[PDB]
Amino acid sequence: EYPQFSSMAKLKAFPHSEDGQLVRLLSWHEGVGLGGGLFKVSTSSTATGNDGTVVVASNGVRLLRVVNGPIWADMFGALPNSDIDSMPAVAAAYAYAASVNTDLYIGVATYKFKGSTPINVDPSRAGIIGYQGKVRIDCSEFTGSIVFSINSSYSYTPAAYYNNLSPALQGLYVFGAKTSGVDGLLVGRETVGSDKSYNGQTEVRECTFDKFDRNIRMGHNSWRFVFYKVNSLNALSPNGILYVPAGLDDSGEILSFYHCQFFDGAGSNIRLSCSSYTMVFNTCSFLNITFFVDSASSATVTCNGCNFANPGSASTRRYVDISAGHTNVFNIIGGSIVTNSNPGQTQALLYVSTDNLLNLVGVTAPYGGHYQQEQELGYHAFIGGAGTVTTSGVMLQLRNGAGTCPLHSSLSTFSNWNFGYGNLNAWTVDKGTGTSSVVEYLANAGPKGTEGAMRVAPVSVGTNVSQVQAVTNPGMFSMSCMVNIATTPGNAGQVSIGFLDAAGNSLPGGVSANLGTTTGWQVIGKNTLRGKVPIGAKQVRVNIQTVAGADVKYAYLLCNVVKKL
Amino acid sequence: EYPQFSSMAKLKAFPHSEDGQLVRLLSWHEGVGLGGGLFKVSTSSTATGNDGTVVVASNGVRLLRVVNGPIWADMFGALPNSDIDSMPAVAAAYAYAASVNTDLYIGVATYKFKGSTPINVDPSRAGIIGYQGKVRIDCSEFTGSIVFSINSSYSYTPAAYYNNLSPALQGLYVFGAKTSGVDGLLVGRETVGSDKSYNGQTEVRECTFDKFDRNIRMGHNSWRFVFYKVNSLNALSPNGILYVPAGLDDSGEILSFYHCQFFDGAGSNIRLSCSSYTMVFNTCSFLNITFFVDSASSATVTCNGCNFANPGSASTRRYVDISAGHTNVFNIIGGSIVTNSNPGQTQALLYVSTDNLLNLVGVTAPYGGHYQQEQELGYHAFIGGAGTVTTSGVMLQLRNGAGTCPLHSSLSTFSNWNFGYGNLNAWTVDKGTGTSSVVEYLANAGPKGTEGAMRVAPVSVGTNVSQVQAVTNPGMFSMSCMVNIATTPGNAGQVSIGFLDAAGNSLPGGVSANLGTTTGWQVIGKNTLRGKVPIGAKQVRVNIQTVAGADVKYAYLLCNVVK
Amino acid sequence: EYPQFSSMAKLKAFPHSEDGQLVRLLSWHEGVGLGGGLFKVSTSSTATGNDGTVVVASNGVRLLRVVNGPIWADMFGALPNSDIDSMPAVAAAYAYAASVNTDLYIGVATYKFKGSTPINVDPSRAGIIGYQGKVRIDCSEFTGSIVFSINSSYSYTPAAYYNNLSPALQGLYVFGAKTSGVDGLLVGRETVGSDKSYNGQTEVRECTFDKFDRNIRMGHNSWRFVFYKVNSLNALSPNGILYVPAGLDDSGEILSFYHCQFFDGAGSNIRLSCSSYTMVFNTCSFLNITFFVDSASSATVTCNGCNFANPGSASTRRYVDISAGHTNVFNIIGGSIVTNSNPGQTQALLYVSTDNLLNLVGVTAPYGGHYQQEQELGYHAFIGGAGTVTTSGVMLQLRNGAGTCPLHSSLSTFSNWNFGYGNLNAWTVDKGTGTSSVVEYLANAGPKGTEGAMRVAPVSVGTNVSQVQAVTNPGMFSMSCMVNIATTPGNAGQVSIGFLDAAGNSLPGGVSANLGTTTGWQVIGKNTLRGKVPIGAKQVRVNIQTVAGADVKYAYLLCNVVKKL
Ligand SMILES: CC(=O)OC[C@H]1O[C@@H](O[C@H]2[C@H](O)[C@@H](O)[C@@H](O[C@@H]3[C@@H](O)[C@H](O)O[C@H](CO)[C@H]3O)O[C@@H]2CO)[C@@H](O)[C@@H](O[C@H]2O[C@H](C(=O)O)[C@@H](O)[C@H](O)[C@H]2O)[C@@H]1O[C@@H]1O[C@H](CO)[C@@H](O)[C@H](O[C@H]2O[C@H](CO)[C@@H](O[C@@H]3O[C@H](CO)[C@@H](O)[C@H](O[C@H]4O[C@H](C(=O)O)[C@@H](O)[C@H](O)[C@H]4O)[C@@H]3O)[C@H](O)[C@H]2O)[C@H]1O
Ligand SMILES: CC(=O)OC[C@H]1O[C@@H](O[C@H]2[C@H](O)[C@@H](O)[C@@H](O[C@@H]3[C@@H](O)[C@H](O)O[C@H](CO)[C@H]3O)O[C@@H]2CO)[C@@H](O)[C@@H](O[C@H]2O[C@H](C(=O)O)[C@@H](O)[C@H](O)[C@H]2O)[C@@H]1O[C@@H]1O[C@H](CO)[C@@H](O)[C@H](O[C@H]2O[C@H](CO)[C@@H](O[C@@H]3O[C@H](CO)[C@@H](O)[C@H](O[C@H]4O[C@H](C(=O)O)[C@@H](O)[C@H](O)[C@H]4O)[C@@H]3O)[C@H](O)[C@H]2O)[C@H]1O
Ligand SMILES: O=C(O)[C@H]1O[C@H](O[C@@H]2[C@H](O)[C@H](O[C@H]3[C@H](O)[C@@H](O)[C@@H](O[C@@H]4[C@@H](O)[C@H](O)O[C@H](CO)[C@H]4O)O[C@@H]3CO)O[C@H](CO)[C@H]2O)[C@H](O)[C@@H](O)[C@@H]1O
Ligand SMILES: O=C(O)[C@H]1O[C@H](O[C@@H]2[C@H](O)[C@H](O[C@H]3[C@H](O)[C@@H](O)[C@@H](O[C@@H]4[C@@H](O)[C@H](O)O[C@H](CO)[C@H]4O)O[C@@H]3CO)O[C@H](CO)[C@H]2O)[C@H](O)[C@@H](O)[C@@H]1O
Ligand SMILES: O=C(O)[C@H]1O[C@H](O[C@@H]2[C@H](O)[C@H](O[C@H]3[C@H](O)[C@@H](O)[C@@H](O[C@@H]4[C@@H](O)[C@H](O)O[C@H](CO)[C@H]4O)O[C@@H]3CO)O[C@H](CO)[C@H]2O)[C@H](O)[C@@H](O)[C@@H]1O
Repeated sequence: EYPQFSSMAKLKAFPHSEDGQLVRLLSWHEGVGLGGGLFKVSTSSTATGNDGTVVVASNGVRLLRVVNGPIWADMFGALPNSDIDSMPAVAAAYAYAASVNTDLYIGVATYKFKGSTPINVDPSRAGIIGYQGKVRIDCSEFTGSIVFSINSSYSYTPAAYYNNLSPALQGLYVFGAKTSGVDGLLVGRETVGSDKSYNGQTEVRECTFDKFDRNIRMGHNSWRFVFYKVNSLNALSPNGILYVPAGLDDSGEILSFYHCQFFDGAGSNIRLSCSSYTMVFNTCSFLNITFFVDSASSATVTCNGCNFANPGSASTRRYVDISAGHTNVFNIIGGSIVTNSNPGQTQALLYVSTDNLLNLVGVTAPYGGHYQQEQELGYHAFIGGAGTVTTSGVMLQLRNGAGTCPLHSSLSTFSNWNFGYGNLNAWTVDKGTGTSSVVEYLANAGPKGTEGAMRVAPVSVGTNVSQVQAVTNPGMFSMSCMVNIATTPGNAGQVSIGFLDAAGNSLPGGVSANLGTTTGWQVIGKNTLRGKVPIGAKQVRVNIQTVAGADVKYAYLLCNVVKKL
Repeated sequence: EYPQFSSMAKLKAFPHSEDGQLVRLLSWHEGVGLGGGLFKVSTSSTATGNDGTVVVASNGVRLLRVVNGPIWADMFGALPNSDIDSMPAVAAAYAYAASVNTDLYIGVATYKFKGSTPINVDPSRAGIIGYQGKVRIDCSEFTGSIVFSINSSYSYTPAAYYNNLSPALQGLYVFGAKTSGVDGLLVGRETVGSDKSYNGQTEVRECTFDKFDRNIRMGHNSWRFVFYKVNSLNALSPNGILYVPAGLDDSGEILSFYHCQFFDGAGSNIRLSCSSYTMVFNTCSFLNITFFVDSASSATVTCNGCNFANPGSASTRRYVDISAGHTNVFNIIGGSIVTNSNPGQTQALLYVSTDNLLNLVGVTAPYGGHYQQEQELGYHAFIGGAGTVTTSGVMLQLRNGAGTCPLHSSLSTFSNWNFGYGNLNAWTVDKGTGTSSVVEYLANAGPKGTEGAMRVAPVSVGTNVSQVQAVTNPGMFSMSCMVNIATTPGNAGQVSIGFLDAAGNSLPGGVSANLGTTTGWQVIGKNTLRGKVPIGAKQVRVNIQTVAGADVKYAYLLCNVVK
Repeated sequence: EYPQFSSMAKLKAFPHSEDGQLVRLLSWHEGVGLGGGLFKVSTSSTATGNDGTVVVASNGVRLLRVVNGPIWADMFGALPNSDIDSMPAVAAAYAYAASVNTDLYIGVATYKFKGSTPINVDPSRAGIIGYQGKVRIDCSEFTGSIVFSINSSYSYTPAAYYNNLSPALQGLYVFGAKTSGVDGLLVGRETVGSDKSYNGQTEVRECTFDKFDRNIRMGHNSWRFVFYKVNSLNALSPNGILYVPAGLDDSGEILSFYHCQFFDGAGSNIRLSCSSYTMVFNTCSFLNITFFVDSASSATVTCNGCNFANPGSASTRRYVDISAGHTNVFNIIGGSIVTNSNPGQTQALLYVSTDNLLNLVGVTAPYGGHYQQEQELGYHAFIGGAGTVTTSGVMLQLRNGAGTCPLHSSLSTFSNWNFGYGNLNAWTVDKGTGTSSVVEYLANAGPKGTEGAMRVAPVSVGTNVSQVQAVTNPGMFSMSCMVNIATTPGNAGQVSIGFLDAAGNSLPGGVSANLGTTTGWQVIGKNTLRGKVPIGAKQVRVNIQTVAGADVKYAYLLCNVVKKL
């Protein structure tokens, strides 16, 4: 039987003398019953004392803890469900665990982290694991720059062998008080080191970061981190849900997020600003936040099976805003985009700026009666910006009673759709026998007063303006037009879309929209100019018919036939 | 030294009196050696006894277990490999574990769950973890409606912070005896609550559900659950592998399945019936089951890198059947579709109904000599239904010795391919010096007797029916025709496919099929009317020519150029 | 209180006699403090002793270890941080663990595996888990054929119930000394069994395999294994990073890799040679290695959100080489392709052979000034081989100052682009008034001397050779030409690309490249013949202008407009 000691204090005070003897510590703190274990006496060891796994008695004799498996924080005097600052004990336990390439467990309970000293996790040596349940790390009184950083101390080995073997952080709810200047998690390094830090294959999993300034911020050497079941919400910074600043060194390779939830920012968002940066999000959700991309160049974001939505929010914030730079690519593959009603969606929820690319694959474009994107764009479409959009396997909501809209200018079926030619070329104008009829291009005459429009004022007989383009099945389509009836003696006309085969035979599937009699700029086509491309179609023809005696302006004649583009 | 007690019974019987004293329980059950630990005496505590972590001695004094890490079921008297019902002890241990936001471990062994009382896991509080190995939960004698449900007790906090921190279920083989009315796992809530249940980020991993009525069924509040390495097999219900019923409240956001296996249903299948429901399957396999989607609208299922196959099965069941509703989308991206031989595949293995969409990306369409889809469709193609099919990066098996077939009517190269115009518009008819030979549209004369056909009976000189459409390289093509020869002297004629340049000159790569001399409706083109689109092609031409003395009906001239 | 014994030896030596008595083993090895636990005396057990969980005392009485949870290797006398061969104790502990369907833990430490006896993990019964941290399994002195194999003992059940419930291997750095004939991990069976082995749902996670002959090799029954955070590097075999040999039985269903890193092979690579084999790589990276696919038929590899790159390498090795077979499909969806500078990239980094297919989706094609692919291909393009390439949502680096290049021959905008017709068909020749100007096809006259070229030698007035093809928005393009000026009186001419709508109206977005005056074969178009397709474009026209008095050969006029119409 091994001699027994009821507390770490009693273990240290006893004049141990039997080299090699095993002794039992019953508890670190007297009367608690946690943090005990077996220790081997070594009278000759000169190992450094740490009051946890290497204990120096008052006579200098060492007691060396026998550990099997992970180090536990209570071995260093940490206590569960305590008001005392636990960060010193966790930091000391972590320093030791890292020194022997062993993970650190924190027993499930609540903890408070106070002070201002970050814990720097070295993923090549040891992770910190809340074990096991809903481990709560209250950092509301912490005043340092970052609570945790994760960054390797090695430039190559053994990081290339070890980072992947265990997570760097697991099982922790880490939260602040939205104090300015206190970030939650730094992924990588604050400043550029003299050598690189080999961080690839480091995992953060089953953690929540909440109520920091930036909850999660990428630093230098942020490459091939993976995140599983990570939640980030309710940060202070406009960029606080997840921030990738510009100018990072040795960063950007396949930052990966599996089933992560980025949400309820209450003004905080995701912003990717670093060039040459590649991120992959699988089955993630982006809720009540915007995903900004303003990298100078070469950002590639791939969202596979993700959701973008606004649950319970009246905000007109965008979902994805690729706003600057060139050669930036954003993929939405599968998943969903959900647009619950709000007082009026007055800007595009997706935006892709010049020289950038937004790709939609296998996803349904939503529609809602509250859509009012023309307030921003001048016309009724889902996506803004002068970049490029592609579609593959995209579904339109062709049976939505409120309507459907085209997705983007870059998918325009018809040439000179916005009268950007500065004339009516590409359009066939047929005034018929109306010699007094007038059809004219007008500059600064569209909805904004800054764009071209086509004015049609027929006399005696109606005027038809039309255009034909090649089309093929399979496909689905939606068109919107901006129309301003100045005067009309009745229904002012109709916009129609029809299909022909190669032989010129008219096919089923034609649709039309009456213009009515209401004056002023209005959207025509929402629940009328839409449908499926009929099998056998080889041409699509748009016709704008204006009746005799009417005076109507047309702008932004935007049809999209969605197919693989 | 801490005083020691050899059993929970002895711990409770002792007249504890020293407030604050630590004592050691050696074992819950006498002589077993499981479930012991340190306890702290509290003479003043009024905590409720649970015979596990809060023990009330016979004199009223409390003993409070010191726990570090998860709660274990043996702390409440559960025993491994016992014939006694373990569900009460696990349920009591779980109630406590959940009350202190701590997961519950069940030591690896076999357990019997009897009775009829489900365990309701609250993923915002605590999961149940089989630790660690092949933990066997025998529910063959359980008679309740569900074994496990998983549903948060919170509408927002702390669920928004906690659901993701640990799994709800891990490491368990949970099985029944296929008793009607006994389901395995309920994902969410049976009925609509007064407020919502915040379930997002809840995980089920490394579990098998087997031999229930419905193995896995979604309830209300089924949103952002994730499943990893979950197996579901051999259920009783036609919908028993995975069932998402219609009409769920607060459900449908990104239900996610990673490397899950849905298989060997022996009559049970997957069915998604809820509208506005979005599911993602990554490297899953669907084996010897059908994936049905009949949501009224707005289902989106994305299968990335999955396999659909029929290993060891003679069944002609479909693989994917999007059978009703509108605005339903099913994506197959990468992965594989495997069609082992059976006595005859008499219906299409993929089906997409009107107003729905089936997208194929980066996957190879298989072919097998046992394919007989015409028995359903009237004609030889891989996919059924009046919906829309798209392809991107799809490969055809052009060098499959048994043949190749077109994929879908919605990809038809040619106009009026099925004589659905009600006339021969879009088709060029040339008998040359056409006098006494017969070429006629016949209604209700095709393979099923309900569709149009074209009859040709030459006496004079042969007839050519032709059509040209634009095409571009690169591409792969396959055509099937339905042909009915009544009589002919020798070879009855040929169907040919040729390619032209922009100016109309013929290119290499043309193919043809002899009609032969067998009578009755037959498929022409399987291993003949297929190939790669030749370099320089800008037009594709189909030509049907019939010889003197033959009398032949033609129907369903279906070419697909994929790429 | 339970009687206590200080070592396994002392436990065995004692004359136990009281059936049912619980006794405490303090340590397996005297004085260490590891491997102890409670044992129950059993006078009725006739179980075979294993010196771990079933102990036979010197009088024959059995002592049955009370275990809760996994078996631990130290229960069988394994020791941490020891230079004794630990493989026998681990193997004995594993044999027992599998026999009771319980996983085996190895306490985190370093271990040496010597000898030549593999451990055959049965995933239907038990995994081996390094617990928990950077567990180091030194196999440098092991001389057997494989260190670990993973293969089920069952043909159906309970493998169909059990394989998925726990990993087969977790948390281990397993390494050799690059000895020929010693592989690290065999996935499945070495030879075909008479019955199948049901391996689906078996996981290997958080392991590194390093410095073996083949680090990871697929055997028979290799189906529905999943790998998470697995590293494979620095193998000896040319195929040693990951090898899937031809001829495997019962194999190929959805072999799945999540966030795995395949890298730094120093001559070792990935090779997929088995037919009817389907692999999925999600957020993996392939670094300083080639991914070879030479399956006879029906390989399907899907890479979602992966990176292919050459960090720190001067090697001109390919990234992906689909080199043989037919009906092989390789998908690159999202992620990145990175081509750091080297002395000159003289072959294509992607190659797809005849009858195979390489699909690019939502990824940016890189460009670098060191690109010299024409040394292999004859012309300046990114991808080699006579197979097919498709694009969907692909971005070109249109603003890269060094240039941009077309991707592949199969995406050629223009017909007879390589003069492979053996004539000048599809090209429109306009000599103007200069009738004696020479425009001719020349065989074996291109850059390699084995391909056709077009010689243009105008007299008096310049000659224009042109071609028009259909195009549509959305799109972007890059063209390269091989040009050989023999003689010229000045700037030899220019190549230009312009866009028209369906009605023949000219659009913005035209580009041109001067030929200059330097003689000899050169690439024209790198930073000139590129751009975005204008909205409303329905035709693209290339024109090659050669001035009077110039004598120029043209070859390989390769434009790619992505997506190709
Ligand atoms: C305004 C609007 O956009 O309406 C859409 C619905 O239109 C309906 O047609 C009517 C028109 O709106 C009316 O204006 C009028 O129009 C008539 C014209 O049609 C006619 O031509 O001319 C008439 C004049 O003479 C004119 O009056 O009447 C029509 C007919 O009534 C329907 O089309 C309806 O479809 C539904 O019903 C039809 C049918 O019975 O005919 C069925 O076929 C459909 O299956 C059925 O859906 C339209 O509803 C949308 O339908 C889409 C498919 O076409 C579907 O994709 C879409 O659902 C998506 O969007 C909703 C809202 O964003 C999502 O719902 C959310 O889901 C979340 C979970 O993911 C959940 O958390 C959300 O709850 C939160 O938010 C809600 C909320 O209000 O949004 C709150 O209530 C909660 O408190 C909060 O927690 C929410 O449920 C869904 O997931 C997504 O798929 C349908 O909206
Ligand atoms: C030669 C080369 O390819 O240059 C490309 C850059 O061209 C620049 O233009 C200049 C030309 O090169 C010059 O030739 C000349 O050209 C003139 C013409 O412009 C004019 O019209 O005609 C003249 C004829 O008379 C002609 O002389 O001058 C021009 C102008 O200066 C720029 O275009 C440059 O872009 C950058 O600057 C522009 C700008 O300010 O105008 C910005 O708009 C861009 O945003 C900015 O990038 C070109 O650089 C590339 O730009 C691409 C976008 O267009 C971008 O995608 C690409 O980056 C990719 O490739 C690099 C290299 O592979 C990747 O970088 C690596 O990233 C790794 C992590 O993923 C990292 O680990 C690597 O580091 C390791 O390896 C490196 C190494 O490179 O070997 C080692 O050094 C490290 O130690 C090691 O750790 C590496 O950083 C990047 O990730 C990927 O996205 C840009 O290279
Ligand atoms: O094939 C060769 O020529 C040589 O290949 C190996 O050489 C090793 C290789 O250069 C290794 O590169 C490291 C980087 O140093 C490290 O920064 C990290 O690089 C990533 C990069 O993959 C990605 O694109 O961008 C991220 C930043 O976003 C960047 O961090 O990992 C790679 C791969 O491990 O460095 C070691 C040490 O210098 C080299 O040894 C073979 O080992 C050589 O033998 C071989 O000659
Ligand atoms: O930006 C704003 O306007 C406000 O944003 C936050 O508000 C919180 C947000 O409304 C939160 O919504 C919860 C839902 O209550 C919950 O049902 C769940 O919603 C999912 C939904 O994402 C998906 O589309 O469909 C599933 C069902 O399939 C549905 O369950 O999650 C979301 C996100 O957490 O509710 C809380 C509590 O009411 C709101 O506070 C900010 O918190 C506000 O400050 C901000 O003003
Ligand atoms: O629906 C039916 O007709 C019958 O379905 C079940 O029958 C079971 C099924 O045939 C099961 O197949 C096993 C294979 O034996 C096994 O090799 C493995 O197959 C995979 C295959 O999915 C994939 O394509 O290729 C890999 C190799 O790369 C291959 O290993 O798994 C499947 C699915 O579990 O075998 C059992 C035992 O013979 C059958 O019982 C029902 O159980 C029957 O009741 C039903 O009649």
